[PDB]
Amino acid sequence: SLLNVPAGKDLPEDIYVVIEIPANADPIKYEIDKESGALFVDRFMSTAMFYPCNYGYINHTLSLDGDPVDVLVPTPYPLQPGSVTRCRPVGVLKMTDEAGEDAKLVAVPHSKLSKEYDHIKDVNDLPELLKAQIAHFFEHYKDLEKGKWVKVEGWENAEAAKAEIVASFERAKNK
Amino acid sequence: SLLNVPAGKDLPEDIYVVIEIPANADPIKYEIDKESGALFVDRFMSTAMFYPCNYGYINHTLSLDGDPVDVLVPTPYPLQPGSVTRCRPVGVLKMTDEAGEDAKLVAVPHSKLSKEYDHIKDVNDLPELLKAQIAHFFEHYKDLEKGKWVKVEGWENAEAAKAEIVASFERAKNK
Amino acid sequence: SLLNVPAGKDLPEDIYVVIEIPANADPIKYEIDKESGALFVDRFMSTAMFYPCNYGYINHTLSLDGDPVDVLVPTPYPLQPGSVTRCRPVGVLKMTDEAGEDAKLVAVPHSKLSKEYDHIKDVNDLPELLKAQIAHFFEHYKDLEKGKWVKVEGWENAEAAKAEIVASFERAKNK
Amino acid sequence: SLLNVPAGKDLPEDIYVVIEIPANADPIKYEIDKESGALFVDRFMSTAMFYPCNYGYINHTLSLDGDPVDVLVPTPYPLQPGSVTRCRPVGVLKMTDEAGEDAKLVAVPHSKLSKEYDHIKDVNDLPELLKAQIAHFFEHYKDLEKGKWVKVEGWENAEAAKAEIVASFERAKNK
Amino acid sequence: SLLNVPAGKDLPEDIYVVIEIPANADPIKYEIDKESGALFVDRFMSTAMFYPCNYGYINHTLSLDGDPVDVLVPTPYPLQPGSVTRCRPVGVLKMTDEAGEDAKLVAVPHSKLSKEYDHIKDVNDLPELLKAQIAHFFEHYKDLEKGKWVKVEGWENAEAAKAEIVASFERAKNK
Amino acid sequence: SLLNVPAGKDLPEDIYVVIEIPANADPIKYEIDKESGALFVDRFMSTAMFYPCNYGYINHTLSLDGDPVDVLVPTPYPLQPGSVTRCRPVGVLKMTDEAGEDAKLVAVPHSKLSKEYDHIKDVNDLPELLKAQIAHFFEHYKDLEKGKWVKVEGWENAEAAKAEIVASFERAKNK
Ligand SMILES: [Cl-]
Ligand SMILES: [Cl-]
Ligand SMILES: [Cl-]
Ligand SMILES: [Cl-]
Ligand SMILES: [Cl-]
Ligand SMILES: [Cl-]
Ligand SMILES: [Cl-]
Ligand SMILES: [Cl-]
Ligand SMILES: [Cl-]
Ligand SMILES: [Cl-]
Ligand SMILES: [Cl-]
Ligand SMILES: [Cl-]
Ligand SMILES: [Cl-]
Ligand SMILES: [Cl-]
Ligand SMILES: [Cl-]
Ligand SMILES: [Cl-]
Ligand SMILES: [Cl-]
Ligand SMILES: [Cl-]
Ligand SMILES: [Mn+2]
Ligand SMILES: [Mn+2]
Ligand SMILES: [Mn+2]
Ligand SMILES: [Mn+2]
Ligand SMILES: [Mn+2]
Ligand SMILES: [Mn+2]
Ligand SMILES: [Mn+2]
Ligand SMILES: [Mn+2]
Ligand SMILES: [Mn+2]
Ligand SMILES: [Mn+2]
Ligand SMILES: [Mn+2]
Ligand SMILES: [Mn+2]
Ligand SMILES: [Mn+2]
Ligand SMILES: [Mn+2]
Ligand SMILES: [Mn+2]
Ligand SMILES: [Mn+2]
Ligand SMILES: [Mn+2]
Ligand SMILES: [Mn+2]
Ligand SMILES: [Mn+2]
Ligand SMILES: [Mn+2]
Ligand SMILES: [Mn+2]
Ligand SMILES: [Mn+2]
Ligand SMILES: [Mn+2]
Ligand SMILES: [Mn+2]
Ligand code: NA
Ligand code: NA
Ligand code: NA
Ligand code: NA
Ligand code: NA
Ligand code: NA
Repeated sequence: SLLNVPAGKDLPEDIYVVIEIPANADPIKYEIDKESGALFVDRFMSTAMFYPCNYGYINHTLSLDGDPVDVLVPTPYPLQPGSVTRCRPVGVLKMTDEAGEDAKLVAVPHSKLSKEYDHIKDVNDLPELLKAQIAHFFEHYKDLEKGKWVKVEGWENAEAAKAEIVASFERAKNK
Repeated sequence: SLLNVPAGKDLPEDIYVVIEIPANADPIKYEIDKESGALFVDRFMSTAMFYPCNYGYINHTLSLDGDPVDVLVPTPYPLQPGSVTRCRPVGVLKMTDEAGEDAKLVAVPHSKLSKEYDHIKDVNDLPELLKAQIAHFFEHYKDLEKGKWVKVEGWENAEAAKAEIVASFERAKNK
Repeated sequence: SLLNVPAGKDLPEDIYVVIEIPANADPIKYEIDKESGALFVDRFMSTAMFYPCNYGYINHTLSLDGDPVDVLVPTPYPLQPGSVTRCRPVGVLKMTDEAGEDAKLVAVPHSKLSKEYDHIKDVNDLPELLKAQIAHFFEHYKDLEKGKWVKVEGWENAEAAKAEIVASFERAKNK
Repeated sequence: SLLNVPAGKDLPEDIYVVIEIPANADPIKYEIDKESGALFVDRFMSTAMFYPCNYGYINHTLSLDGDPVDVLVPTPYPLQPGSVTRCRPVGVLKMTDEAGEDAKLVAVPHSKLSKEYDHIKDVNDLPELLKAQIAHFFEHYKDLEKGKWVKVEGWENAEAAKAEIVASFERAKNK
Repeated sequence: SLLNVPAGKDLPEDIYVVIEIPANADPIKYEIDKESGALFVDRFMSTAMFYPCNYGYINHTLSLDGDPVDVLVPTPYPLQPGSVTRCRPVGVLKMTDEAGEDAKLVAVPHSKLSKEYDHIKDVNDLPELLKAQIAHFFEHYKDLEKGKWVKVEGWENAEAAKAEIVASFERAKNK
Repeated sequence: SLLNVPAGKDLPEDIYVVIEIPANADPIKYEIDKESGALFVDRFMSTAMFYPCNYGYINHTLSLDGDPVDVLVPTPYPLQPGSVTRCRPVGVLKMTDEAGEDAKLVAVPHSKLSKEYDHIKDVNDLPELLKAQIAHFFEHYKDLEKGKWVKVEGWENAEAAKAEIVASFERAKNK
């Protein structure tokens, strides 16, 4: 089941990301059900916005928001909901939402899957446009959902991303 | 597995629907395999028709046709095969097919997923065009499949839909 | 050529809308070139947003922004860029952008194309969600384009939409 | 303009077909406007059906229904509305609709475009399933449009198709 | 789980194929993880090529390359990754890749799913174009992947395909 | 008509490209008809390959192959066939095909359309993967078309691209 996928081959530099939402998709927010391992519809988003990258999480981790830590994965073609991709973290958008601290990691496909992103070493190697679009998305996608909100602190480097991943792994390991 | 999804949070008004076929999709009829929980191809449909809504079933239920009761879910964007959506029943198209009584429930996304369908309270709130298109689809989609057929009795209200769901739940609970 | 399409059969209640951008499309802003009648790329939009309806204009009209008046057309399936649809106005979102007063009409498919929208008589018949999504789109889609901006005054009724169309027709007829 | 495309290189065996509707598309019926050469929306179809092949017409021809003769073109990938494909006729579905005699030609891509259909010499070389699906589509697609209807006479061979094309060409040449 | 799907109802003539990659899809190579049963991204392909048919494997089998035997399934519409289709083998493209002998079976949808391919009895009934396209794909898709390669021996008949399936089944049954 | 689009605002650094084939599209080769300005199907490609970028030409130019000079335009979303995009040349793949010298320019969206490609100044700024994929595509896409072929000389810089554009413009201006 997706429930049994490892957090990673070599945490925090070598991770697996379970994809819930494809890049450039309709505005349906899917979540994996920790009960059944099935993809559930969480929300039909009300704003005319789309996730700028594939979106998902690292299994066996937990954010302050109560769910596994979230990850954005850019790829040359959108991924399948429910699929898993081997990734390498390069940056993180620190932010909080109405359910807890809720960082958004950016992890690129592992060089074993492609050489395309090998040149993305750290957060400043990400295109400025993409980072701007990501931040803008989290700032506004819940603009029409009463009671939900976001506050974006800011972009941090790979070292912070990795620390995030270790902290998230531990918090699941005992909580 | 999809095999373990509940029939619902609060049967019959608060249900979960396992989706097998997306709205406005190619004419491939998928079914979930009660054995493995996998999506199997049941038929390549021969008519140039498409399911007018997302189509699937309520788990842990059974129709006279031998499979879980069937549900049509309108949504603003097509759902993923294999996904589960929380829904509220609003009407039912009574019909029989060559394998048994085979009602088609209509259930809308739960208000917790969206406010869009909250105004659809009962069967007369559904667009006339949509109901006509649904009935017309079940009447004709098997027109080129020898030995398969449909007889559409007619549209009934939410109260009947709900009764349908309770009867289907029981029939599975002991059969 | 698209250059020769009429403003309408019976202005302002019976209009033709030239579509430039389909509903639920990638974020490419196309414009028709008054020179050649060809569809030109105007902008690759930088925000992760999509036009909530098909978007285009009424030919032989002119807004204060210097181009034909703009129209949003909801339809059950996205339209082809470059196509023309017969429509009936039902409301208008008054707004200004950096290039002039820049109202966004909402016009539904003419009953001769479908009976689906015949029940949408005036602006309050439009779904609240859709109106909210439209306004939210115009407010934020240029958020990452320096020097471009929007100020949304508000939604007005069909009578205002129609007046808008007459004023736009005249301004082209002599300017 | 599309208005200026020839009927064909070598009528009736070597024709050009202007495509209005792609294969396996949403149920939007586009027509080219003889006025402007633009693609206009004619109808939002009400049944959950799709054209089984690309659909369009031969320019400079006229059917009894008042418009150019209609053609179905199977291809390995759907064509663009507005595009033109060189084709060879292989059969025809004789039928009448509420506006006049309204034969539906079947023409395959010319061998100069592909060798794929060279083996389709005449109507019996077309897959039985495809012919059945076509006939079934014309019989039922207008089932929910009051006042519109179809009566399918039957499938005839290439020789008849060709005769159809010659008669249609003449009727335009003087009417 | 997909892990539990049978090799087939009646090996080798009546098989089940687990689909990993749809026909005419983006160039993402998915593989099912024998650990978790999840679809993993194996590679982002570097060449501008696509699998000419749906692609997957027969469960409970093993090729010399170390994974279940591979199968190409033509269908009228692309299948869902993760789905299972009942198929009948009709031919096989013998080939070796850098990881072992790596035959590519061609199996058509079972007549119980459709009558469309019933006329494809053996390898010579497959379209020449399709066979050429398949061979050409395996010959070149790894052209930009250093260290990976293919050598195509050639097309063989259904009898060979079936033998392949039996040998693959045995090799898994004890290895 | 597309026939009337200019070669460019400021040749050779500021050009317009008429798009014939979208990025990541089905393998249908469209060409614009210099007669009618319509998009014609030139070929159904036989290999399982796709153009790695949007593909088209510069109007009012002519290559030795007898048609306007060809251009590849990378963009974040595929363009519409028939559309025109303002571009800036950055490199060129010199190559010959069976109809004459047949260079393939690479031009990126003009900074007025987006800031995304402003950092692509010259050919070495293009991703190595993309250049490899382009060359590989032209080398192999005609592999199954008897009598057609390609010989790729190699990648040259923006200065060469520009020279190419000037030479192509002149050759049309008097031939
Ligand atoms: Cl783990
Ligand atoms: Cl969030
Ligand atoms: Cl930012
Ligand atoms: Cl239950
Ligand atoms: Cl049924
Ligand atoms: Cl009805
Ligand atoms: Cl007018
Ligand atoms: Cl605007
Ligand atoms: Cl509003
Ligand atoms: Cl002619
Ligand atoms: Cl008709
Ligand atoms: Cl028939
Ligand atoms: Cl087995
Ligand atoms: Cl392989
Ligand atoms: Cl071959
Ligand atoms: Cl010029
Ligand atoms: Cl070429
Ligand atoms: Cl190269
Ligand atoms: Mn959540
Ligand atoms: Mn999450
Ligand atoms: Mn959150
Ligand atoms: Mn979260
Ligand atoms: Mn069934
Ligand atoms: Mn069912
Ligand atoms: Mn049934
Ligand atoms: Mn049933
Ligand atoms: Mn503008
Ligand atoms: Mn406009
Ligand atoms: Mn504006
Ligand atoms: Mn405007
Ligand atoms: Mn008509
Ligand atoms: Mn017609
Ligand atoms: Mn007709
Ligand atoms: Mn007709
Ligand atoms: Mn492998
Ligand atoms: Mn395999
Ligand atoms: Mn292999
Ligand atoms: Mn293999
Ligand atoms: Mn050419
Ligand atoms: Mn060209
Ligand atoms: Mn060429
Ligand atoms: Mn050329
Ligand atoms: Na909110
Ligand atoms: Na039947
Ligand atoms: Na701005
Ligand atoms: Na009718
Ligand atoms: Na290689
Ligand atoms: Na060749």
